[PDB]
Amino acid sequence: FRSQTYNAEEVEFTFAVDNDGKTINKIDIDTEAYTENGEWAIDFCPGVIRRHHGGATDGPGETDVIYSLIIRRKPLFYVINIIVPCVLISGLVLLAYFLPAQAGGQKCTVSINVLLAQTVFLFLIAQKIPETSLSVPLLGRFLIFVMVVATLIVMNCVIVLNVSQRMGNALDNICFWAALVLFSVGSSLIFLGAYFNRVPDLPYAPCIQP
Amino acid sequence: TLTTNVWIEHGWTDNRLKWNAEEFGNISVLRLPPDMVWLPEIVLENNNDGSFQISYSCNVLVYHYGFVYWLPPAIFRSSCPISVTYFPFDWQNCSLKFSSLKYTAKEITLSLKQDAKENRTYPVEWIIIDPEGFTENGEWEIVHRPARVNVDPRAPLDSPSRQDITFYLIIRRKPLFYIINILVPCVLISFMVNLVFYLPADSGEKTSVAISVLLAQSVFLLLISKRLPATSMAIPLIGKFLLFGMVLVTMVVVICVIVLNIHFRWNRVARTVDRLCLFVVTPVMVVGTAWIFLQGVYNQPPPQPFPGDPYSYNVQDKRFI
Amino acid sequence: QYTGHITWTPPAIFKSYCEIIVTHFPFDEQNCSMKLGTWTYDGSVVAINPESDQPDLSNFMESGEWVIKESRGWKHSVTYSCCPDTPYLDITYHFVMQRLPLYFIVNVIIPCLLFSFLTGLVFYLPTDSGEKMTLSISVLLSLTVFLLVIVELIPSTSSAVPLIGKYMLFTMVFVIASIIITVIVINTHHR
Amino acid sequence: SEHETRLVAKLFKDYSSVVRPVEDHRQVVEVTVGLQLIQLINVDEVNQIVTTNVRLKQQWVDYNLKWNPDDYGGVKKIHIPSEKIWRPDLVLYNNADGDFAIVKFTKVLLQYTGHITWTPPAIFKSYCEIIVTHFPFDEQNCSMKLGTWTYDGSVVAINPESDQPDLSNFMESGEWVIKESRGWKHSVTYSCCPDTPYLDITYHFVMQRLPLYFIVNVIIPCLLFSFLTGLVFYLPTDSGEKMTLSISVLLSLTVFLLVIVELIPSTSSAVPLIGKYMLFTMVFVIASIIITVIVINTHHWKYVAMVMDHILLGVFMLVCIIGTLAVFAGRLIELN
Amino acid sequence: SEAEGRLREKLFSGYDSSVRPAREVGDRVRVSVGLILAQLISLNEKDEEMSTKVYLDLEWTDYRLSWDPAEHDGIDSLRITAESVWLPDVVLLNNNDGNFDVALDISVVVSSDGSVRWQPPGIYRSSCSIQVTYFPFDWQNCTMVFSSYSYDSSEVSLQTGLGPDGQGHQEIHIHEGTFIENGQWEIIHKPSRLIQPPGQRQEVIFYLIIRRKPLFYLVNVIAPCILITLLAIFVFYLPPDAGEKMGLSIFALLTLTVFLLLLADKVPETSLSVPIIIKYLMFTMVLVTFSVILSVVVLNLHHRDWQFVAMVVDRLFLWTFIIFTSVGTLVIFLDATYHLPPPDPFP
Ligand SMILES: *[C@@H]1O[C@H](CO)[C@@H](O[C@@H]2O[C@H](CO)[C@@H](O[C@@H]3O[C@H](CO[C@H]4O[C@H](CO)[C@@H](O)[C@H](O[C@H]5O[C@H](CO)[C@@H](O)[C@H](O)[C@@H]5O)[C@@H]4O)[C@@H](O)[C@H](O[C@H]4O[C@H](CO)[C@@H](O)[C@H](O)[C@@H]4O)[C@@H]3O)[C@H](O)[C@H]2NC(C)=O)[C@H](O)[C@H]1NC(C)=O
Ligand SMILES: *[C@@H]1O[C@H](CO)[C@@H](O[C@@H]2O[C@H](CO)[C@@H](O[C@@H]3O[C@H](CO)[C@@H](O)[C@H](O)[C@@H]3O)[C@H](O)[C@H]2NC(C)=O)[C@H](O)[C@H]1NC(C)=O
Ligand SMILES: *[C@@H]1O[C@H](CO)[C@@H](O)[C@H](O)[C@H]1NC(C)=O
Repeated sequence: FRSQTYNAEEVEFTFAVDNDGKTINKIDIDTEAYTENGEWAIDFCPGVIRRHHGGATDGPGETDVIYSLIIRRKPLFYVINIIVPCVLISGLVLLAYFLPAQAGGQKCTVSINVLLAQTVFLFLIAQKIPETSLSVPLLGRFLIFVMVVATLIVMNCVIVLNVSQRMGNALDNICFWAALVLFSVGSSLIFLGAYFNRVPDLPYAPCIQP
Repeated sequence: TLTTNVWIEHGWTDNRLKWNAEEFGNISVLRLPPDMVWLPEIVLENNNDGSFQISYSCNVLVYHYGFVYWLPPAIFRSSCPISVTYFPFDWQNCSLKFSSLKYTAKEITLSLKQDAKENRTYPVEWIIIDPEGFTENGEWEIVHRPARVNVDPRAPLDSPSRQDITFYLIIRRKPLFYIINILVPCVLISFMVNLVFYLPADSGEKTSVAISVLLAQSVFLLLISKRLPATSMAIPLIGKFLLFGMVLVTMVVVICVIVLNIHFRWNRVARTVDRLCLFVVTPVMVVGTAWIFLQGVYNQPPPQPFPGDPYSYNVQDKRFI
Repeated sequence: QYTGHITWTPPAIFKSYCEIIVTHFPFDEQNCSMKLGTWTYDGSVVAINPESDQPDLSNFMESGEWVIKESRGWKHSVTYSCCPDTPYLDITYHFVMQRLPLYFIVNVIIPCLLFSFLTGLVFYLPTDSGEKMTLSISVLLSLTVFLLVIVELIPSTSSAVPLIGKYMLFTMVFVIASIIITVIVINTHHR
Repeated sequence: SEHETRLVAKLFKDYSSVVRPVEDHRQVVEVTVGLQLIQLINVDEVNQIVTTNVRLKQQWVDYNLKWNPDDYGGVKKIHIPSEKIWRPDLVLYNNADGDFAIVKFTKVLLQYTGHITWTPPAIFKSYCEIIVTHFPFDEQNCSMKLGTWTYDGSVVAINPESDQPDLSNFMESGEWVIKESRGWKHSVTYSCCPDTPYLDITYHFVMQRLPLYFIVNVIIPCLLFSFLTGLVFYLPTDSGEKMTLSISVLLSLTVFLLVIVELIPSTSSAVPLIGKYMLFTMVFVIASIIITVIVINTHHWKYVAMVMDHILLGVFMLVCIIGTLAVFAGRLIELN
Repeated sequence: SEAEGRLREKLFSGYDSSVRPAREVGDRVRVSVGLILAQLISLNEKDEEMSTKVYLDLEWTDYRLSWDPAEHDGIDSLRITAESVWLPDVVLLNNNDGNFDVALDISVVVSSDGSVRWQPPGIYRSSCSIQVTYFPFDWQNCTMVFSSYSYDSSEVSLQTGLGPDGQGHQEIHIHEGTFIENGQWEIIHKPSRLIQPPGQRQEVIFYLIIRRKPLFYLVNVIAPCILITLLAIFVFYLPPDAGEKMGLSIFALLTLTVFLLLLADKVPETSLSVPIIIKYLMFTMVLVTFSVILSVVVLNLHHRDWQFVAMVVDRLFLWTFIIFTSVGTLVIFLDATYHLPPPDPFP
């Protein structure tokens, strides 16, 4: 917030003072009527008054009030409708190894059809995520990792079938364990970053009192 | 809806605004707010959204001999009824129709601007376009751009609907995007069904392939039906091709089912029916595909903008008085 | 100010027309311009002078998809055959913006690469597996489904074929040829 | 016309629209407020916004706008532009993202007694908490808190015209039925000011969804996929198509999930009941795939695998029916 | 224009555009309302909203605006900006977006006897109840309700405008060589009526009865569903040994689901009734589900003389499914075809 017309030597801001005499240096929200948003929650809302000079030679002073809404996503919708389906779909890939390595076996069939389902999920996710390139989302990284791993399982099953149709069970077992360990560790590492990078503890008072 | 950025060059004479320049320090031109002078109040009649008037009220230039010149820029969204028949190789006959609602044909007369060469005047019967500054649209090319003053003899002379000036944009679609992203994939996937007959019956995938191609055609039909209006007066050429292709894919599914029902009863009979139906359906597919697509490929706007009028309405064809 | 000096700093939202070049998409650089001038006054009654050689980027909020590589304003004066004496003046600002390609690398390039890889792998798969045809058909279907994303992300401009669009068409043709060749090989093995 | 021209000229020669239309500044202007609901335009569960078409009738007496009818040929009422007179500044306190106040300044009917009736139209985008848990069979209590923004109850008192909103001109909504409606006036007190009350009128409407559409377009396909899920255990292993069937049913459910997301609200406040049912069906298909893989591995013991198939077919079909009933029958009974 | 300027200055001396032109206190201003349809812009079944571009044709007498032309240089009519005269606040009552007023206040024409004629353009989005039941073969009956927002029937009296012959041409006017025809809707009946109140206001209601041209939905939806149904039929002719019966049937279901995703972008969202095309989609999905179930039954018989029993059961299922499919589709198509726009706008 700033005055459009007047510089800092003409109009100056101060925060209002509550009936206790304490300055309300933050966004004010009334607990008894405020309805939370269906997607986001408000954690902190500090206000600061800033002063600078617009003229590089210390010309006329400028001033503004900046309020920092720290808001947090509610992930439940994405967990239920996106994350859990994608995780279980990607878990279905591992069952390709248990399937027989002989005619009638559908190892590659299952793997590629699961990848096609993951591609439909790719469409669904691409509908939601913004197109900015400053960073790659956790969900996008997980999706890409899943698709890569699925292609690797397809390659491994093709190799197993080529060897069988010329060790099949041993290769199937070792590749199954390798893929399971790799998938579990990769998914855990991808998701865990959101735990450490959750909304930090901050010196500000909470925006909504208990 | 056609959205265009245009500059509408008005000119008229107002003898109340004459002056001798030498009496006023050789001022030969004056710039005035349009709210000060009388205006002919011309509007885009066939607009689509209720924006009848010009967007930016810039100054009028009044010259000492009484000529009032105005060049208001405007963004217009006109109603252009689409013809989908040969899509994507289609061309559209859009127009902008300008008239006055405040004044009828008895109070103001609409006419086209006259230019001059070798002291011979000729009317400007076309849309002006900068030959070097004009950035072409990414999907449409302007083929003709005539202008006509229209007068309706059956309308009352004291009604505003009697006279108007219509500028026509005959525009051609650039098909390369749709060829690359739609036409070639769809045609190749459709032709893939011709290999369904060739695949051995023991493979156990012929119906799978055929139905998967039907699914792909369904996806393309979804996309195209999203991209085109649901006009019922005609079927788009790509739509006709998709319908014909889906019909043939259904028929190939039927034939494959018959062949497999024979095979598992006979194997030589099944193979012979496969090959015969291949040699029947594949050339029929090719001929139908060519008959469809060539009808659009040779689709072009006529060489004259108005059929039955030999005039070209073109810059090199200056119709001197 | 008492000297008669007026400073006016109106905000505006400009939607300028820019000739987008799509050939190198997504790694493209766009030179986009803003031609400003007095509409009705000519250079003999109002002269406009650029404040500085460059636009002021001090308050520029950084964009999430384009980086401004450079910017520059040039004043131009043009002469016309009506009028030997009166110039017409404009100031054309321009900005060279470079796209950040990472989003399109993630969401478009990698799926196409994976589909190409699968279309390659389908040839190491034995004929006796019977998965060949199912594999190639599934890859074709997945590519067709992803085409519904591609046509949304790729610009529909027919001015030129985008490089990513050329790669998409290459992948499509490669899958089609792989299917045809798989059919040929299957028929050969059953001979 | 001549009489009415004279009357309007004489009424507004020295009228001030700034100050309240009382004779004595200690008097309270009493405004009667009536809400007529013409059409319930939209309910947005995602953004929690209710869009309604209303007429907001306001009635009050302006002390300075009296006249004697016999002075003006028997003119007993006139219509005047509402911009000329003082008006109460009713504001929609829970405005979401529309206009806070009236913006269509229609004509005011003025009677010789000074009684003014104003009936401006408005579109209200009110904010209300949406409870999506039972969706689509849910009902919403959504309200419109109206009050004077800058006048307190000691200078302008607002009174509801009737204890219920006017629904005589209400157009029937195609997706929501107004179960009931009611207007309550409230008078809050604050610790600054024992004397001056602050007044509002909160209208509220309890509206119920008509779920049929979501039954046909969402629930029925999901039910069909759930029913087709267990059918794989009836399919013999010798066919080899068990995996093909299960995987292709999974794929069709995944494609229909796009339609579901396009149709159902993407709210994160709670999972809608149809969202529960969709996730249940997805998990059920995935489990059926796992069980099919286990049965195939067992068969490659044949009699054991067949008996397992016969048991699991019944188990899965019973789980399907039980889940469908536990989802929908309870809420149907509540509606019954 | 000396005479026009002087006459114009004369007429508006002491005029008040806010006061209606009733000479006596009990007098009513008669207003003729006519409508010219320039373009039926669209009909939206999701919003239940019809968008039209129209010219109103409002006529009334303002006694204050009469003059003797022989005195004022023979000027027999005058064109005046509409803001400067009294206008009836005729508005579209049943508008859907809160836009009551005309799009542009063009000038009125005043005759020397005081007849004022005003033909303002309007873009309107009226609400229109949609007969979803027979979509896409449906016809709709949309209304535009024009009335004064302020004045009672004791102050302004509405009536339908006459035709060029002076007949009671109570219709929407449509010039053949000017009307912008709509690619999906055909105008059939276009009457108008004056509605008397049961403090009360009259209304003029103009009716557009419009028929949907069904060719697009026939080509893009109905024919694909017929083809899918035929494939679901021929599923039963594929022998069990082919090993593609599940593949074929479930991929048919998937294609049907894709066409459902297609149609869901088009159908009305209201739940007052089920579209006949939606009924057809649900019926086809049920048919595909039954084809899957019966194919699984046949396969369960085959894998157990059991092959001959399975083949006979497959033949029986083929014929029974043929019968059920034909009955259902025939009933659906007959019901969709026999629904037709009525010969009378007020049956
Ligand atoms: C793009 O789209 C535009 C439309 O916006 C197309 O323009 C149209 O082109 C066609 C063909 O060139 C035009 O048809 C001709 O139009 C003239 C108009 O003359 C006018 O003035 C006459 C008096 O001088 C008057 O008689 C005319 O009235 C005619 O039409 C009415 C309506 O049916 C009829 O009642 C009358 O009796 C007249 O026939 C009209 O006001 C007209 O004179 C031409 O008629 C001759 O030719 C036809 C044969 O086509 C014949 O039947 C007639 O007897 C007569 O010999 C003819 O109709 C049309 O008017 C144009 N519309 C415009 C400009 O708005 C344009 O062609 C498109 N370009 C493309 C597709 O490239
Ligand atoms: C299109 O819809 C309008 C309403 O939106 C229909 O108008 C209605 O028509 C019916 C039948 O003519 C009218 O009923 C009449 O009632 C009187 C009084 O009881 C009776 O004397 C008549 O015999 C008749 O039954 C009804 O009042 C009228 N409503 C309105 C508002 O005009 C119109 O008929 C519909 N058109 C079609 C083709 O269905
Ligand atoms: C106008 O132009 C003429 C010719 O150039 C010149 O003599 C004269 O001084 C100018 N000034 C005025 C005021 O006329």
